[PDB]
Formats: sequence, C-alpha cells, structure tokens
Amino acid sequence: GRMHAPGKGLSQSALPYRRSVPTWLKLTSDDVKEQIYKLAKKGLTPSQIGVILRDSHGVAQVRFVTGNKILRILKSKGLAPDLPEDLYHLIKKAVAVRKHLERNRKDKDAKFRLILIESRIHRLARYYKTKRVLPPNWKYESSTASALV
Amino acid sequence: SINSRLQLVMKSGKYVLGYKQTLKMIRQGKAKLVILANNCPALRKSEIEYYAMLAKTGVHHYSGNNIELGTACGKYYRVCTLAIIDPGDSDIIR
Amino acid sequence: VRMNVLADALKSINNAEKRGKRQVLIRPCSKVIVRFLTVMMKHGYIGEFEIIDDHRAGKIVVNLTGRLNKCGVISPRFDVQLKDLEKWQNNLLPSRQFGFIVLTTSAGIMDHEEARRKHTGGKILGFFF
Amino acid sequence: PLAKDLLHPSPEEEKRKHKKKRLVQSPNSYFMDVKCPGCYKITTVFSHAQTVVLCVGCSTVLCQPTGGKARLTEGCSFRRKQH
Amino acid sequence: SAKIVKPNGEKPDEFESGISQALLELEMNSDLKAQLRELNITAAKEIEVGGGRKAIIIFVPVPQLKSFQKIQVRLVRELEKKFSGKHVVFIAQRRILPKPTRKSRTKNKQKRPRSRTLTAVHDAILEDLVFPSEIVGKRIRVKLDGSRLIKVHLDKAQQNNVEHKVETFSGVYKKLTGKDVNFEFPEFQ
Ligand SMILES: [Mg+2]
Repeated sequence: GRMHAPGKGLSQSALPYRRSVPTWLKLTSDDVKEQIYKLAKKGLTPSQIGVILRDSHGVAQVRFVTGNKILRILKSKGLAPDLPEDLYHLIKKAVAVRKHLERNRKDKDAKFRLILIESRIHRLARYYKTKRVLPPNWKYESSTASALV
Repeated sequence: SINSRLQLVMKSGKYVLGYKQTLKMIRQGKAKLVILANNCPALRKSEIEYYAMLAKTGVHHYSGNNIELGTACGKYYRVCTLAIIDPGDSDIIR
Repeated sequence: VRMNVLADALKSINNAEKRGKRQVLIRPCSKVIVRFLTVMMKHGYIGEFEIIDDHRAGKIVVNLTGRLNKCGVISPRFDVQLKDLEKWQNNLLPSRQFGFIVLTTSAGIMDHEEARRKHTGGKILGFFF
Repeated sequence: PLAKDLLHPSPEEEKRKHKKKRLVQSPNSYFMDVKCPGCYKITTVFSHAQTVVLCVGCSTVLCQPTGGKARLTEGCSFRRKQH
Repeated sequence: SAKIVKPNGEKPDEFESGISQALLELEMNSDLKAQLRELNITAAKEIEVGGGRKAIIIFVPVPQLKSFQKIQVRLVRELEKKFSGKHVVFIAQRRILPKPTRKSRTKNKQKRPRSRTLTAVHDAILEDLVFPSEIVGKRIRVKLDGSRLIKVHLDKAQQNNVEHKVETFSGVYKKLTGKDVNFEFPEFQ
C-alpha cells in the first residue's frame, strides 16, 4: 500500500490483450524512432516523450511499434541522460525541500518529506549500484546535490 | 524559470563564464544572451548592460546571487556574469 | 505482499467451498497452481478449471463441486525425507483412509501416494482432504 | 450467489467494473480522429490527453486537458470506432 | 520453375516446386510483383484434416513474414483459387531451441532467448495462422482427464475470410505442435 504513506490506493495504466499495431498508424518503427529522437534532442524525459507521442501524436506504445522501449532507443544512440530520469526527479525534489527548510527552520512537516525523500533516493540508488547503471561510488551529498540537477 | 533552460544550454550549447571572456564575446559580437546576476556590483551591471545594448544583445538580471547561477550552471561555483554564444535545443533565446 | 501464491489461491478455494460457492477465480495464477490443482482434479477434490490468459500473470476459474472440506498450504516448503512422510500424514490429514499431501519431487508435483509408489521424497506444498 | 458464470460475464457487467478488476484487464480509454473547423487535417488525439493537443496546421488548439477526458475546444468532432 | 523461391537445404520437389511455380506465376502480374521478388519461402507441407479437405501450410524464413503479411490476403486469394480444392496459410519457420537442463548443460552456448524458447513459438505460430482475424484473448481448458484444450477468441475484422477455415487451424498445430484447439467468435468492448 505505497512505500511511504498510508494511502493504499490503485490507479494505474492497463493495456489490452492485443499488441499488434492499430492500423491508424502510419509512421513505422523508423518514423517513431525519428521522432523520439527529435524530442529527446530538444530536452525531454523518457516519460515525457511517451506522453507527447500518445496525446497529440499517435503511438499508444512505442514498445509495440518499434522493437524496444524508449530508453533503449535513446541509450543505444547516446541521447540518454547522465543518471536515471526517475532518480533525479527525487534529487531535484530533495533540493527543493532543502531550500525552503534553509529559510524556514520550523517546518516540521518538510523534515519528513526531506527524510522520506532522502530515503526514497538511497533506496533507489542501491539497486542502480547492483544493476550497475551508476558507478559503485556515487553517493548523495546535500552539498553536491544542488549542482547535480 | 531559467534554471531548466540554462541547465540544458550548459550540456549542449556554448558559453563563456564570468567576465572578460564575456566582455570579449560581446566585443566580438558572437554572444547574444548576457546573464548577469544580482550582486554583480552596480558599476559592472551598468557597464555590461550598456556595453551589450550597443551590440544589440539581450541581457538577463537573473534573480540570483553570483552563486544561484553557479549552481544553476552545473558549475560548482561563483559566476557573477555569463554570456551564451550558441544554445542547444534550449529555447533560452527568444 | 504476495509472498506465496498458493496460500493466496488455496485460501480462496477453501474459502468459497465453505460458502457453497459454485465456482471461483484465483487472481494471481501460476504454474505451481495449475500443477497442484490438476492433482486435486484426479481424486475428485474439484471439477474442471479453465485458466484465463490475461497477458500478464494468469487468472483461473475453478469448478468446485461439494467435495472439498479444506485445502491448505504448509508455508515453508519443508523438505520431506520419506521416513518423515508418515509422521506428517499422521498429523496433517484426518485419517489414513483418504487425504492427500500434495508435494513436489524430482519426478514432478504429485500427491503423497504417488511419491510413495515411485519411492521419492521432496518438498511439501500443502494438503487437501 | 451460488452460480455466477464468471468466464462468460455479460457485456454490461464488465463496463461497471474497475479496469483491472475485469475478467481480462482492458483499458477504459480511446483515441479519436478529430476534425476541427478551419483545417480539414485530422489529428489522432487520445481522449485522456495530459498535454495540450495543437493543430498540425498551427493556430487553433484542440484539447485542453482536465482530470479525466480531454476538453475538446468549442466545435470539433471525433471518431472512436476501431480495433 | 521451382527451386528459385525455396532455398534452405530442403529441395524435395513434389509440392514445393508446384507451389513455388505458382508464386512464380503470380509474378506474371501487374502490381503483384517486385514486392514478391524480395520474398522467399523455405518449406511446405500438405496436411489433411478431420473433414477431409486437406490444407497447404507454407513456411517462411521469419524476417520476411512481416513482408508476407502485406501480401498474404491478395496472395492467398489468388493461389487458393489456382491450386484449388484446398486452403492455404503462412507460418514463420521458427527454430525452437531445447531447454538447458543441467544434464544438457552450459558448456558454452549463447543464451537462448525467450523469442526462441518453446512457449513463445507455438504462441507466435497462432499469430501467423489467423493473420486476418488476430487474437483477442485465449482461455485454456483442463478437462477432467487432464487433456489441455485451448480456446482462442479472435476478433471479427476479416472474420469472413477466416470463419470458413477454423477447423483447418484446429488440424494445423495438431501436426506442428500437438495441441487441440477450437475458435470462438465473440462480443466487443
Ligand atoms: Mg516501510
């Protein structure tokens, strides 16, 4: 029921049986990989691309259209970010909590939401150390964090 | 805000940090966004802000620090002024 | 969380047959589920179950009959060394006259009678009777 | 009660069930192939939009996003039917 | 005449010639051409069914399958009418690697992907058979004996093409794989 909160909710995405492309679609495995390509270039996260591609554009799921999933398309060409998008969203968040804690030293609430956030960082980190996308050294540091965003 | 755009310019585009290089890049004319901070002491403000106006370059008085700029540049350090020569995909330039 | 997918399922197919429910579905599904349910099919303990193939995990839908008093699950799969098999089937089944400790040996998943014919031990899963 | 033919559930009583709770998990969402008055061009908008869908042309803006489905702008059509 | 569109180590003349000659005959044809030059089969079999009226199964290399799909409906229509009294359908020639037991070990041997494992294969075989129909969902029976009978829900779009076939497919994997399956034509969502 979530990692760090009471709320035991469920709201998630859900795909069909069918996987084969849905025939509206023109494009083809190339023209999608041409487009993911240009969006990442412009500066968007692997999530954020998947977004643009569905609402405005056409692709239910990149994964089905092309062979592989978005990250692999960026990574095998070298547009992938330094660290995982998923993580620096937490780091960027932490640094934001840090900031106003450093002006407002009363906020007891912010002093989970930091501690929790710190803990959801470390936790993440130490698979990225076993799945080896991060080198076995990198570590948080409060000071060096603000830079890392 | 100009954390996100600036961040992107550092990675992808071209730049010159601080002074003298920045002022050279205005002299040369090849720099078309000078990002001052606040805390640039007010002579240098007016003499960069003037010395760019004449070139026809956009200036920014980033709500900054010297420091909140360094940190924003992915630099780890004090940068009062900077000049952007060429952006990446970033639409920092208008 | 879902640790053991039997206990999950078997609770919900004991726990229907009390209410007299005609048939039930079991949410997570597995190979081990199928393979231990097909054992229950032979001695009659249930009827024909028809596994849905949601693309991910699986669902099953078990035709029940009246006949199952209880099925349960021994949760840690202790290793049963054939000499112990008796001492278990003493204190885990209502009589020596029926009752089936499903377990999982070298030669597949099967009841205790069939591990005894082949003369193998292995890991206890559960029991229905 | 005592006889619900779970495997052959009548079409109505899956649509009154949360998407993942159904017999097979399917979505409750859709794309719509959208006209709009100025251009004849048709964009392939996904109901649940998140972003603002702009015209392949330019000027007009199709879909303000809200909580659930997207808010189509003023006077523009759509086409479910597929798959 | 025969050998030019069937290259894989397997010659055995009989049908493979006659069927490849019908492919070659479909090249003497406007638009149904050039796209057919690139393509190429491997092997083919005649297989009977319970009803009596046998079906011709055609295999394909695999990367070409996704190009055979563009032609398939137009292809079958023409060579089914030519090579008459028979049903025709395409399958990809997949490998099926054996499982590495410890017995059959890991001396070296590059992986063994999931694509190339067992249960992926006969499942992709399904998607090759009923190209026009496309699968919507499977259920899988277990009868009280233990005989595992699959049930495949196909869609509706190009049901008309496929509805007459059905018991050919039932006959088909039962030669190829060894599994007994009947097809159902259901509701929508
Ligand atoms: Mg906890």
